[PDB]
Amino acid sequence: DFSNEDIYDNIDPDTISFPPKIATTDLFLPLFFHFGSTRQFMDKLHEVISGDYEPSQAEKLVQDLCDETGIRKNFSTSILTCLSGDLMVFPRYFLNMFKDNVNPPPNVPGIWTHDDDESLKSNDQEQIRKLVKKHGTGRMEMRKRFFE
Amino acid sequence: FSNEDIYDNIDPDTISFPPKIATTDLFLPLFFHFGSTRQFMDKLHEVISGDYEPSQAEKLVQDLCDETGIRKNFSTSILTCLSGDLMVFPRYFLNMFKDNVNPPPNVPGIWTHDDDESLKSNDQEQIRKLVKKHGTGRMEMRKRFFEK
Amino acid sequence: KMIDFATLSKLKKKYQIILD
Repeated sequence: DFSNEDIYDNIDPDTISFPPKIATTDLFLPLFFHFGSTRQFMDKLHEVISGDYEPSQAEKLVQDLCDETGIRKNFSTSILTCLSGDLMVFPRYFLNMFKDNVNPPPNVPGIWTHDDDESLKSNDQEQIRKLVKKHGTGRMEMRKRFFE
Repeated sequence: FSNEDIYDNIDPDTISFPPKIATTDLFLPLFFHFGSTRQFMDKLHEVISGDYEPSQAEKLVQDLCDETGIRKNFSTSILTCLSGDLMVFPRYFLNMFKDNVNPPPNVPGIWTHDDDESLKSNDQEQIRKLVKKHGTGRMEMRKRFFEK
Repeated sequence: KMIDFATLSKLKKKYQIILD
């Protein structure tokens, strides 16, 4: 139903001039710079990730994001890792990256940073309380399982 | 294999640190902490000098991550294209960094995708090609793996 | 000094990312 995380998903792409500055040729391919607007990119992205993938099909998804949305495969791969494999957080990753000119977006629920991962294994109760508030217990436990 | 020595004899001081090819989806911040390419290679030689029995793949990659800054999944695919031959491990990096390419496309012992895709050829010419590149010995061994 | 290829070939599959 409702979630206060919706503010990370509902950024209006028309407010993001295209192509965004942060989108460099080491991250994206010619196809990407040929989109007409940020919204065109997002709709293609939504199409791709709403396709059907088995847990074992990271390789295909990454190939599909290269071919269809022009994201370089090594980048799509780092992203999936940041997202603990949660496909549905892909749009959020790009909207915030583009909006805030940062990569990865450092303050977004569901997007695990290097610092996030370091706090997770620090077993310093205060740092972990902050992670739980940022990502939630469900993502927290998933990430813990990500390190087993 | 002494005729291959040239592939190992690259001077690290000719490679400015950090190399451009050395990104964040492959190396961790311990890596960029090094003061020169030579400093990194020396730690690499030291790590892999350690006594690892054929069964200790896991501890190796962990020690690699821990001591040199090489991400653990990166070590894994390398050792995999090296047919698990640790001696060729420094050769991978020196050539990767020297020619800024991951993986190095023309280096004996370093099996590329196309090399692997060529193992499935009945073309006498294709087999000959692989023998000329990696050697009879590395060829026959790569088959066994491919046949499993 | 060679690492058993079995241990590697599966440590690879092990480190691959799983789609949620």
